[PDB]
Amino acid sequence: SAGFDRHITIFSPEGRLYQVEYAFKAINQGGLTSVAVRGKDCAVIVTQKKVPDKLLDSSTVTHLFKITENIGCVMTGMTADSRSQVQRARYEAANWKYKYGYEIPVDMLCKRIADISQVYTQNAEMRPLGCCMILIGIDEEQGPQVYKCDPAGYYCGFKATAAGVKQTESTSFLEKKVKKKFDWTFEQTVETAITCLSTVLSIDFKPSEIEVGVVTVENPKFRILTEAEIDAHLVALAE
Amino acid sequence: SIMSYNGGAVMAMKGKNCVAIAADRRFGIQAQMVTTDFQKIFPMGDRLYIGLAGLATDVQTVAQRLKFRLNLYELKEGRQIKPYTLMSMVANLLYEKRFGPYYTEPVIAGLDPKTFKPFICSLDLIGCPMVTDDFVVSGTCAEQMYGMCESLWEPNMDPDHLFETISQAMLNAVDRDAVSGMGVIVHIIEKDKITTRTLKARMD
Amino acid sequence: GYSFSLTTFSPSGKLVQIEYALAAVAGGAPSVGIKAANGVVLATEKKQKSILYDERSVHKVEPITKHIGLVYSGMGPDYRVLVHRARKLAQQYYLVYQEPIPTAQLVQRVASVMQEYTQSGGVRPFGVSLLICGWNEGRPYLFQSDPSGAYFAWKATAMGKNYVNGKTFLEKRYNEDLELEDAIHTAILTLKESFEGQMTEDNIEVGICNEAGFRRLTPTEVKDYLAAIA
Amino acid sequence: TTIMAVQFDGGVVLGADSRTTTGSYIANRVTDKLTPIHDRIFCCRSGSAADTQAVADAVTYQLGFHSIELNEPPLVHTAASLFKEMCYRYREDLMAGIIIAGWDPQEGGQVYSVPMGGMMVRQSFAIGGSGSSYIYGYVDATYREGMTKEECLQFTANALALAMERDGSSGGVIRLAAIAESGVERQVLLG
Amino acid sequence: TGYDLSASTFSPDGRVFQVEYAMKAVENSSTAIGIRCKDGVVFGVEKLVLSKLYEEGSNKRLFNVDRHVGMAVAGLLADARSLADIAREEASNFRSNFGYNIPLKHLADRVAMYVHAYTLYSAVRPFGCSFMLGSYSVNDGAQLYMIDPSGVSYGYWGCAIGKARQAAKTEIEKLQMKEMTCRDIVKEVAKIIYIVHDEVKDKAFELELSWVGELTNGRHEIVPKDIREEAEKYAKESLK
Amino acid sequence: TTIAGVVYKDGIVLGADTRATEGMVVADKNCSKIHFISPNIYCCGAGTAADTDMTTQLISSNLELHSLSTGRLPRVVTANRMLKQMLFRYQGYIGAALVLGGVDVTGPHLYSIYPHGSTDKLPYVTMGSGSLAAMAVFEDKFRPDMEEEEAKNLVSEAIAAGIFNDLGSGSNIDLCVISKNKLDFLRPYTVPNKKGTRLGRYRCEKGTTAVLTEKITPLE
Repeated sequence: SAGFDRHITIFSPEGRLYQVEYAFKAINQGGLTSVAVRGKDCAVIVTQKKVPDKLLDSSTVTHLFKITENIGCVMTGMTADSRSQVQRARYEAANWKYKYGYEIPVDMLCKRIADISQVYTQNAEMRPLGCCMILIGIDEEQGPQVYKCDPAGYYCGFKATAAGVKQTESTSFLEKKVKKKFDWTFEQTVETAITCLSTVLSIDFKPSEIEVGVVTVENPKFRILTEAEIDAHLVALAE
Repeated sequence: SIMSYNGGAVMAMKGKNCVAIAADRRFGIQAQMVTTDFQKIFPMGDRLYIGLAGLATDVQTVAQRLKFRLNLYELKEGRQIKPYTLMSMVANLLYEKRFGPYYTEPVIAGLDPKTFKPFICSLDLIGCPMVTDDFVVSGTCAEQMYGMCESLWEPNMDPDHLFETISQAMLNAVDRDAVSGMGVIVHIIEKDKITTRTLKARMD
Repeated sequence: GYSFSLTTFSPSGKLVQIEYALAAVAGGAPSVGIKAANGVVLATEKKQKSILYDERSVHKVEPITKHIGLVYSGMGPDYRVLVHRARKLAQQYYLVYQEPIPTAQLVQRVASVMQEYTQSGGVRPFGVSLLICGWNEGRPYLFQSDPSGAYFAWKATAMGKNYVNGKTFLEKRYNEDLELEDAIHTAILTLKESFEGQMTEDNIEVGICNEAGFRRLTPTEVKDYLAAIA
Repeated sequence: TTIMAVQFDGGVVLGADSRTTTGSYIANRVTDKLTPIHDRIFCCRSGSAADTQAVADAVTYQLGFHSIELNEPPLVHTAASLFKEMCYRYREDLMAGIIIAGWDPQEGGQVYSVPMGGMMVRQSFAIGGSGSSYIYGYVDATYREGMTKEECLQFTANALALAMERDGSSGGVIRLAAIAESGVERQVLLG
Repeated sequence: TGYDLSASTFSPDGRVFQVEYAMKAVENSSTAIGIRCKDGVVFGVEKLVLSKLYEEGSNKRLFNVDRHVGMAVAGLLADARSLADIAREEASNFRSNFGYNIPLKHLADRVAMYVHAYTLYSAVRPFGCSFMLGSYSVNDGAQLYMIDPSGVSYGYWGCAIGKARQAAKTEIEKLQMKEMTCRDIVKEVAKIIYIVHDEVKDKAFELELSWVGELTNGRHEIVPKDIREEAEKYAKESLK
Repeated sequence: TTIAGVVYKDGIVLGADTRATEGMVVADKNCSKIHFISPNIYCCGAGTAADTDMTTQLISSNLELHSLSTGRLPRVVTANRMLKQMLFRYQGYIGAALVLGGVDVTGPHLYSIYPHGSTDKLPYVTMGSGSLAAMAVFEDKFRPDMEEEEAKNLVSEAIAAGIFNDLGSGSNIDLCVISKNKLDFLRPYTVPNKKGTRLGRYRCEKGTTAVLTEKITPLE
C-alpha cells in the first residue's frame, strides 16, 4: 500500500481517511443485528437479545432506549459507547423543549447527534464513539419516520433499515420485499420485521429472545411490547 | 444637565434635490466661552455629512470612532456607503455603550450615492433612529428650533430658498438661546457642488 | 516524511495535506454551476444507494439568505458544518448594517473560516469545495471556494467526478449570454454527460437565482424540464 | 392572590383566584395561577409574577429530565426539593410563594410549603398569598381530619370565596384541581 | 499491535487494545464473589496474607459507599480506592440535590459513565479495576451490579471477579437462590471461596464477608463472623 | 403610546399609533411601532424605544436562523420563550413592553410581555401609556369569534380612544391583519388629525441674510 499507517485522523493520497472508516467495522464486534421498518402510520423496531448466562438478568439487557415519551431508539455497536450516546440524546431533547417550548421533531434530533460526531472527526484527541443509532417517531403532517445516524456524522431517513452484522443480507431482502405496493397494516409490518430477520440468521426462539419497540398514529407514545403479545404476533403471521 | 454643559445646536433640512445642514460655532464651559471655531459637522464621504451636538468630549470621540469604522468598510467594499447603512452603523455604535452612554445626539444628512435622493435622520443618545421628510434638530435649544421650522418649511424648494429658510431658522432660534451662538456655519450640498457659507450673527 | 503534518513545508514546494484534501473533492458527486445573463443555475447529482432511501430528507441545493444559494462536492457531513457557520455569519452582517449581505462579502468571510482549520496542528482541513450564487444589485454572481481558502468567480464550471469531461464540454458549451431557461437546458445536458442510469426527477436536484430571489425547484418543476430535455 | 391546598385520603385538592394586579389596576382578569409540572404534580405560585414563572420552567426542565433517566414516576418530595434549592440559593433576589401538591404512587397525596424564605415543610393543608391572612382563622376552625374528596372541594371553595370577597388584590374566578391516582379533574367555578 | 499505544486509536479490525489490556490485569487479582438472596445481598472476598506482617484487617477490598451501598473491588487496589471516592462523592450530591437516598440503578449509571471517560483520551489510561455494587431497599428489594473496565454495567444474580471467574460461577448457578434467606447464604458463600484454591500455589488467605439486606434493616456492614465462626466451621467440612 | 390586539374567528388584528415624544415635546409625527418577526408573527413595542428596537431584531434574527435550519414555519410559543427568557436575565433593566401575535399550525396566539419577564396568553390585550383608555373599548365591546371587518372596526376604535386621551398620536392608526393565509399591513388606515393650513405670507428674499464667507467646491 501507500501506507500512511493511519495512526491519527489525517488524509491519505488516495483521498480518504482510514480511522473513521475503521469505526464502521467497530459495530460488528457487538455480534448483533437490528431492523427498523416504516410501512404506514406505525413504525416498528425489532432487535434480538443474547442472554449467555442464567446468572445474568433479563430486564437489564434491553437495547431499546426510550428517549422521550414519543421518541424511542435502538443502539448497536459496542455497549459502553452506546449508552453515553443515549445520554446526549436524552439531554439535547430536553434543551429543545426548554428553549423552544414544544416537542422536538425526530428529524432535528439526528442533526444534533451527527454534529457532535462530526467534531470528533474534524478535531482530534477523542475516540469517535463506535456505535450506531436508529430512531423512530411520529411527526404531524409527515407521518412516521425512521432515521439512522452513522459514526462518521452521516444521517439519512429511509423506510426499511438494517444494522449490525448482517446489513447487506437483510437489505437485500427488503429491496426484494419493498418493491411491490403494500399498505402495511400494522400486522403486515410486524410480520415482515420478523420475516426479514426470519430468512437471515436461522435461530428458532421460543418468544423470549427479541425486543420490539413500536409507535403508531393511534397512540404516539413509545411502547415496548409484552412477552405475551410478542408470542401473539409470533403465531399470528404464522399458521 | 450634562447635555447643557457645553451647549450646541445642529439642524438639517430637506429640499427638492438638495439638502442643507447647519450648526453653531461656540465652544465653552458652562458660562465661560473659550473659542468660536469648534467643528461640529464632519464629512463622511462625498455628498454625505454628519452633525454632532452635546458633550464636547463625546462629539470628538464618536466622530473618530465612526471614521475608524467607515474606512474599514470602504476598503472591504469598493463602493461608498449608503445613507441608510451609516444610520445603522451609528446606532450600533451607540447601543454598545448601553449603560455607559455617550452624551451626544447625531444628525445625518446626505444624498444618495447613485441617485439624487436626499436623506435626513437623527438619533437618540442610545441609538433610536428616526427618519423624517422635512427637518430634524438636536441640541439644547431644541424647542426654539421646532417653532421656526414648523412655520418656515415648504415642500419643494430650490437651493436658494432652502438656504434662506435654514438661515432664518438658525439665526432666530439661537439668539433666543443663552449657551449657543457666536456664529453659524451652513453647508448646502447638491448633486453638482457643495456650498459652505458662514452667516453674520450676534457675537454676544 | 513531510506528508504527515501540516505546520511545516517541503524543501521545494507547497503544503502536502492541502493537496491531499483536494483529492477528496475530486472523489465527490458531480456538480455544475452556470451563470446566465439574468440568473445563475446550480445543479447537482443525487443518487441513493438503494430504493429504500428517501429523497426528501437531505437536500443539496441549500439557501443561506433569501437570495443566496450554495452547493458542494466533497464530503456531506463536513458540508453541514460550514453551512450552519455561513447562516449565522450572514445574520451578523444584518444585525449591524440592516441590509442583506452582498455575495462578494460572504466569500471573503467563509474562506476565512476555512482558512482557520488549515492552521496548526491537530485539526484537519475541510474536504469540501463550494459553489456560491446570488443576485445582488442587478448583476448575478457565481463564486467558488476551496479548502485552501481561495475564492474565484466563474462564468461556468464543474466539480466532482469526471469534471474534466465537463470542463471540456462547457468550454465548448458556453457563450456570453443565454436566458435563464436555456441555461437550465444546458445544465441538465452536462449532468447527463456523466451519469449511470435513467435520470428522473429524484436523481438530480436543481436550484436557481432569479433577481426576484433564490429558490430551489420542486420535483414537479424538475420533471417538466427533464421532460423534453433535448 | 390567594392559593389553597388540602390533602385527603385519595389525593390532594388545589385552588386559587386569578386577578393579577399591578398597583391598583388589574392587568390580567383571569389567570392560571396553578401550573402543571409532571402528570401528577402541580404547583400554585404567589409573589412576583416574572420570578415564579422563571422558576417553574426550570424545575419542570430538571424534574422532567430526571424521571426519564430513572424510567420511574417522580416523587412529590423530589419536586419540592428542587424549588427549595433555587429559592434558598437565590434568596435576596426572588419573591416566591410556592406550594407544591400532588399524588404519588409511593406515598399518596402530599402538600408542601415553600415560603419566601426558602424553607420546606409538609402540612395537612397549606394556604398562601396576600389575602391568605383573612381566611386564616376560618380554616382551622372548619378543618376536620378524615374528609372525602367532595368535602374538600366544598371546603376550599368556601375558603377561597371569603378572601376573594374581601381582599382587594384577590377575586375574579375560582380555579380548582383534584389530583388522584386516576387522573386530574380541573374545573372553573363561580359562587 | 503497533496500533495499541493510545486508547484514542482503533485497530485495523475495529477495537481498542488498551481496554483489552487493562481487563486482563484484573484477571490476576484474587477472587471476590457476590450473590443475592430474596431479601438481601451477600458479598465475599478471598483475600490472601502478604507475608506475616499484615495486621488482620488491613487494606480490605470491601468498601462502604453509602448508608446502604458498598463495593467488592478486585484488581489494582489503589486504583479502586480513588474510584470508590468517586462513588462516595456521587451519592452526597444526590442527597443534597434531591433529598433522599441514591437508587442503585442510577448510581451504577453515574459511575460507569465516569469509567467510560478514561477510555477515550490519549492523556489518560483506562482503570484497572472491576467491582460489585449491592444494596437493599423496601421499595426496590435487593440489586446486584457489575462494572468492567470498559464501562459496561448491568445486573446479575450471582457473580465472581478474579482468577477463578469461570470456576466460581460454575457452582454458583447450582443454588436455589430465589428462595434462600441471606443468613443461609453466608454459610454457602463460605464454601465457594474455600473450594477454589486455599493454599495450592499460595500460602494462606483470610475470608471477608460483607452483608446488606432486610436483616440489617437496610444498613450495610460486615458480618459478625467473629460471632459464631460458622463460615470456617462449615466450609472446612468439604474436605471429604 | 397605545398598542392593542385581538383574536377574531380566523386570525389576529394588531393596532398601534404614530407618536414618539421626548419629555413633553412631540419628536416624531410618524413612527412605526409594529415590528416584523416572521412571515406569520408580528410584534408591537412600547416603553423605551431603543430597547424595543434592538430586542425585536435579535429574536427576529434567531427565528430566521431557527426556521431555516428546521425547514418549516415557526411557532409563536418559540418567540414567547425566547423573549421571556432574555428579559428575565437583565432583571428588567431593558424596558420593553411587547404584544406578540401570530398564526401557527395550532392557530392564532396572542401574548403580552412585561419587561421583567412575565407573560400572559389572552384573547385581547392593551399596552402602553394609553392602554387604560383602549381597554375600555375592549371590555365594553368584545365578543368571542368576531368576523373580519368587525374586528378591524373594534381595534381602530380602541386605538382612537387612546389618541384622544393624552400622549396619543399625530394619528395614523396602523393595522396588521394576520390570517391563516393572507397577511395585511396598513400604515395610513385612518387619518383623523389634519394639520390646518397656513394663512400667512412669509415672503423670503434671495439676499435677506448676510453672509460673511462663501465657498464653492465642485464634484463629479
